[PDB]
Amino acid sequence: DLEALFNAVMNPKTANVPQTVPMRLRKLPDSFFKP
Amino acid sequence: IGTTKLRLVEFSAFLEQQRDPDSYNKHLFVHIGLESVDIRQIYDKFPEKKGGLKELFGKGPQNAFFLVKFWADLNCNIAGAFYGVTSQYESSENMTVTCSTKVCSFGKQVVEKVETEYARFENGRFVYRINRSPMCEYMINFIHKLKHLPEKYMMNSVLENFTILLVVTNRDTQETLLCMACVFEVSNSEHGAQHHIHRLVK
Ligand SMILES: CCCCCCCCCCCCCC(=O)O
Repeated sequence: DLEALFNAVMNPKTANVPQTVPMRLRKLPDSFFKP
Repeated sequence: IGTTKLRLVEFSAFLEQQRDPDSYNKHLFVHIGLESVDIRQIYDKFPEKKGGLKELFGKGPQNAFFLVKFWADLNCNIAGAFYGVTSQYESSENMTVTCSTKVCSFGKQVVEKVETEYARFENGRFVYRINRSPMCEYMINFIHKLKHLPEKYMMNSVLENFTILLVVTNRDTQETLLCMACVFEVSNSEHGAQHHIHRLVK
């Protein structure tokens, strides 16, 4: 759902979200995170 | 962004606020108008069901597929508020174009907005223009909740799992002229909204 995504970042303890590989840890160009 | 068959000229998401009947404030969230990206590294973030991104990249052409990273400008207040999106495509050949916008959460399609639009001859080219296309309510509600978030790093963590898929079809052929896979962060810059364009491969 929507709020689950938001609650996850607000309160780390009761976080209920599918674990995924962070974007920063994938095979992506160095310029992909440089604004 | 674009091939020799269809070029993207303008993309814009905005909030328009009407003060009095003669005064309008417009704020742009993102606007349009580098190294390549392995499309396998991002399949999980977009729908892979019947007609998903894996399917479409096989279908071709591979030069027509793009990943756009947006740094969104969320620096605005929030009556008479209009949430919109403007887009424009230019071609050298006439067509009946179909535009697909999928709002996705954790790779799951949340809402599809589908639009059919015809060309108009302009300066020896064929222009397709969606003017002030309403943002669906999920999107308005989503923007609102990002704003209630105290910190502009919390926003980033949340946006990590939110993507937009934009696909332009030739309605007669069923050929893809443009695909844009959109990834999202909030702007840190004093210059406002920014973007990186990468083509997808592999
Ligand atoms: C940080 C999130 C801000 C959102 C960035 C704007 C994205 C442009 C697409 C808006 C969705 C239009 C499609 C629809 O609502 O049906």
